[PDB]
Amino acid sequence: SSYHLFRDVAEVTAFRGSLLSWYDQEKRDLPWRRRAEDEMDLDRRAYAVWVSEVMLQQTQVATVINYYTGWMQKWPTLQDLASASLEEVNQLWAGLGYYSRGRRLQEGARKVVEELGGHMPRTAETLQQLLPGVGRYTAGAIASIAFGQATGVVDGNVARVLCRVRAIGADPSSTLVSQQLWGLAQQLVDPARPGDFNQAAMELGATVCTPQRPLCSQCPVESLCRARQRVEQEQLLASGSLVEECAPNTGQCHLCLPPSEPWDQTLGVVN
Ligand code: SF4
Repeated sequence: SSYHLFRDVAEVTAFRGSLLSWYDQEKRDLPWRRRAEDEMDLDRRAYAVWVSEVMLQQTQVATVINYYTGWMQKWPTLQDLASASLEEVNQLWAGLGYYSRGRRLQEGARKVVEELGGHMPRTAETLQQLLPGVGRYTAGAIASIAFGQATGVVDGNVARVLCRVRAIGADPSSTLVSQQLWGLAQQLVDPARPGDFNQAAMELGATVCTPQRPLCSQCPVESLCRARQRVEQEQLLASGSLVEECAPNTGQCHLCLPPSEPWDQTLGVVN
């Protein structure tokens, strides 16, 4: 409720800018990110994001690549999926884990066609209210990615990042903590590029700020990372870490390419 929040706008702005520019240059190339950014029809775009999200929920990225492409190949739109049989879905789903998520995705498409005029609802709340199995996270991913709605989202990856960035050590499954992370995400989400921001936060968690041995030296957000600052302060305190020192013994002043140490070049030792 203090040092665990983003008190100054300037900092929010720096977090957004660093994360997004890192993302624009380092993000992995994934078929759903490509499809989504290239699709100009919002209903097809939202469906494409929806499928990838359901697929990613119970399975690793590496395997979703294989299935995602084949799935969209066969059913590139809500309408196409709406008229597939249960048996066809099972075959295309085989290897993605719990089948019901897949059956539920197809029944979702069918509901959109038969009760909603084929239109994907355009807001996170509306998307959560209407589509079966679509929770707060998936609704937010579709709305921010497909529609540009400024809604922040928190999955495991973002949670790991935010817990470190604001040094939150309380049990994350706690209700107070979840609500705090969601609050942070909602405050951080970039109003102009909320989709990329969400994808960037997740990507950071998946690539740089990993469960183990995180790549803090390559992290675009190291400066604003409360956990990082703390370990840096400890590392200095653990070694004896302490702007020329020999020089204070001046009058006539010695040279300004640092005195030696080194001591690199033909100089020294001049007893
Ligand atoms: S500096 Fe390290 S702990 Fe902090 S956000 Fe980056 S990867 Fe995570």
